[PDB]
Amino acid sequence: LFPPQWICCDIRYLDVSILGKFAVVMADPPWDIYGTLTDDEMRRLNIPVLQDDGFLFLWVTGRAMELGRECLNLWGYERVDEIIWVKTNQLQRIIGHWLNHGKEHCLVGVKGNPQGFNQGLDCDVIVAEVRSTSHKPDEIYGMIERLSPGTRKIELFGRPHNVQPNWITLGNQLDGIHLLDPDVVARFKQRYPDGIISK
Amino acid sequence: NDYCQHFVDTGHRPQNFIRDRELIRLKDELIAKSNTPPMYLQADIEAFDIRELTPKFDVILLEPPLEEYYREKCWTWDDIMKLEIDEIAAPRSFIFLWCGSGEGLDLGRVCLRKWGYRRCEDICWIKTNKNNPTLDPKAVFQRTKEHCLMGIKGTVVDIDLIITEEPEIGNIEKPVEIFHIIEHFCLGRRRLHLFGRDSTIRPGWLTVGPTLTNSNYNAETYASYFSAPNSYLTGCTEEIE
Ligand SMILES: CNc1cc(N2CCC[C@@](O)(CNC(=O)c3ccc(CN4CCC(C)(C)CC4)cc3)C2)ncn1
Repeated sequence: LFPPQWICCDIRYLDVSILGKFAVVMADPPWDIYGTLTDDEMRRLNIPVLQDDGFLFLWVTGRAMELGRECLNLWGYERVDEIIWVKTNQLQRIIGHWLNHGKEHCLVGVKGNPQGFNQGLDCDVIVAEVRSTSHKPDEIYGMIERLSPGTRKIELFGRPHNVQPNWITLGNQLDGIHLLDPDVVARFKQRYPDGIISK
Repeated sequence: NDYCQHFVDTGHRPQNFIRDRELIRLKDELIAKSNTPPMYLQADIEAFDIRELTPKFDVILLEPPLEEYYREKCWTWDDIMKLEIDEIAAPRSFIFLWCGSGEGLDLGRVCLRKWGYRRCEDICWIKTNKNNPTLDPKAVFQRTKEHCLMGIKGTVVDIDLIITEEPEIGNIEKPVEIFHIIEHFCLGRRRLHLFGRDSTIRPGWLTVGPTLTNSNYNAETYASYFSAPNSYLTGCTEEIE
């Protein structure tokens, strides 16, 4: 279980019920503001099966600030926090047509009643350097791990550099399938005997 | 490197380590030269018929006193949502709504849509704690910022960040820098600040709030500042001779 795991797939079509339940879900969707997903495709994502009790981290920008709130609620979450990442250069200087944008937003949703999470350890501002285009700061994984140490986590629309211990990463630019958790391996084989993920 | 870990280790917020042409001052001078006299009216906004404020405004800054501001009479989002802000907004106009850090980030967006605006910017007031390295039950993280949402209605420089030190307990003032950002947009000269205070009164603004100690507002005098030939100035151009 513990080492990084991933599935190259089209998240619209993967049967995510084979993955089990997660303490934390993070998504960095290609909002329709690379290839994108339509608003309806985002709404229809089977996020509700991924968790019983825990937190969702949902990166948003532009009009997805609103559309992401719609999806969050549709999927069964209440938005209880909002992280902002202040983007700096290597010298800690800060790097929408009315104002220049110094930050990215990450909505934080809760589902059910999570118990045993370390709420309040971190604050809701990240100061970190822009790495490359569309690369989120690695600090978010540390905040999430301190909030929920040792638990199962899943990232949607991640790239190879996003794979992390305790996480399963889904995205269509990953290299193949790499699954180590025996429960997931078993359910994947049953559901996908020939290893193909289509409709 | 990892300022989040550092905050966990030391209590210094990550924004404490953010660090840090020459023409954005003739603009400031033009703004200053075009500003109307400061005007202000003490009014219990809940009991006040908002329609007595005329004419319709180009910019509305709305700063309702939320309960979360008094951690250690407040307005609920129920109260705020029931304001008839669309009745005093010009068909082309802007709003800046201080929403706090909790449920107002959602309910303030409901308000903007109810009043007929679309959100076009999300301005974050990030509070440092350099001088001093309690959670809402629903909070997952320590809340160290407030949001001021900018909304636009009708058809159609700075950064969306204000960084200052967290005020002392009991201080509800928002950073005056919000006025600079607003005025730098050059949106027109009829500017309303609802729930302002004696301390926020400012040239170029009509300030309306329950705690003001004095009033000088006269609707006819105020309207006279914008009568022809000055009906459509941006607030950033020279006065008409
Ligand atoms: C069609 N169905 C799919 C699509 C799919 N994608 C579609 C191709 C790209 C994909 O491979 C990897 N994601 C990205 O590159 C990507 C690009 C931009 C953003 C926006 N964000 C950037 C990071 C931020 C924190 C700065 C804030 C803003 C997020 C992710 C996933 N994955 C599975 N199924």
